[PDB]
Amino acid sequence: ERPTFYRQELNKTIWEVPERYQNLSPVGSGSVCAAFDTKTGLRVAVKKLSRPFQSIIHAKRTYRELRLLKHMKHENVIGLLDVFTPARSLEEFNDVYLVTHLMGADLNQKLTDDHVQFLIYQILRGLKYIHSADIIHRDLKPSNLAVNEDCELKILDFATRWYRAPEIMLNWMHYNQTVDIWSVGCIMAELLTGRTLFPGTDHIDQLKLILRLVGTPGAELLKKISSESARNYIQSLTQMPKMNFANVFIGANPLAVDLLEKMLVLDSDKRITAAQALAHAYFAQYHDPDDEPVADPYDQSFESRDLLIDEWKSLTYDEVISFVPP
Ligand SMILES: CCCCCCCCO[C@@H]1O[C@H](CO)[C@@H](O)[C@H](O)[C@H]1O
Ligand SMILES: CCCCCCCCO[C@@H]1O[C@H](CO)[C@@H](O)[C@H](O)[C@H]1O
Repeated sequence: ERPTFYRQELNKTIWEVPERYQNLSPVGSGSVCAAFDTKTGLRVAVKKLSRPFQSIIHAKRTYRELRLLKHMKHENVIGLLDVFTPARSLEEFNDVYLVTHLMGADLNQKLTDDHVQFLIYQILRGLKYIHSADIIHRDLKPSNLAVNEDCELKILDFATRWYRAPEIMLNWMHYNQTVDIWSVGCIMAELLTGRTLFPGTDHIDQLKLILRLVGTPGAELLKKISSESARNYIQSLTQMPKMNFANVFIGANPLAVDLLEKMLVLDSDKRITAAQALAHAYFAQYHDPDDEPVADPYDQSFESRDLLIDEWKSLTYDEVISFVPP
């Protein structure tokens, strides 16, 4: 059966939610309220989408977000606890609310090596799963990594470009999933040193900092560059050698440094993958190959479709109705 809702007034909006969700307090601005799910005993975030069907693009984005959240079923990836609408029918369907775990903190005095191992391990475990679904995150950074008290980590979907892969800043397109491994390297570096690895003031400054660490592109990488203007600029640069990372990450676990060398490679084809990284000896204490699950195939065929608002809205409604809680 359908739950009983109650109506409230906060975030300048009316919130109509099932009564299981109690003591809503605004937390951010769609807008989010913290709540207590009386059914499960969990603290949750309830997000009321703003303007979900205002236009074709908003409607497709709303669908996109719901299909994504519904697919993600992994300990280290945010998942969907509930989705609801106060609407009794498609004709009434105007609002969408998404319920997830309420996380206390994000990753944004030094962490111990054991602790850095555990955090990066969980990132990589989550990323193996996301990548197995043929999804690329593209914006992994400390504000998209939630942690609880137990140091248990989840990757979030959610201006900083300090963790962005160099190919993205050069507008490459054709991105590999290993864009996300570059970002993991930057995050890991900062957990080890307590400072931003590549704190650029603009994208050129950032690229300059990257090249100083990893060196200018070698002939092997140049062979794969089709952009004539890019090639021309690159070969005009003073040749800089790759720094030895041990002399940059002083005192870090040698295994950490080794792993960083494998993540922070300019050529995206030569970067370690998430699945490979989980088997690296830095993670020996956490790695369990029978407990690093992969995702069912994720149908992103809708991305190639151009539909009407009402069609995206009906598809979304179908997804609300068919939701089954975890
Ligand atoms: C891959 C394409 C990158 C284009 C960036 C080109 C210019 C950025 O390079 C900048 O310009 C000046 C020299 O031109 C110098 O003062 C600086 O070293 C540099 O900050
Ligand atoms: C001066 C800064 C240059 C940055 C060079 C980045 C090279 C990135 O790596 C590349 O990325 C592509 C997209 O996945 C692939 O198609 C290539 O095979 C690969 O070489």
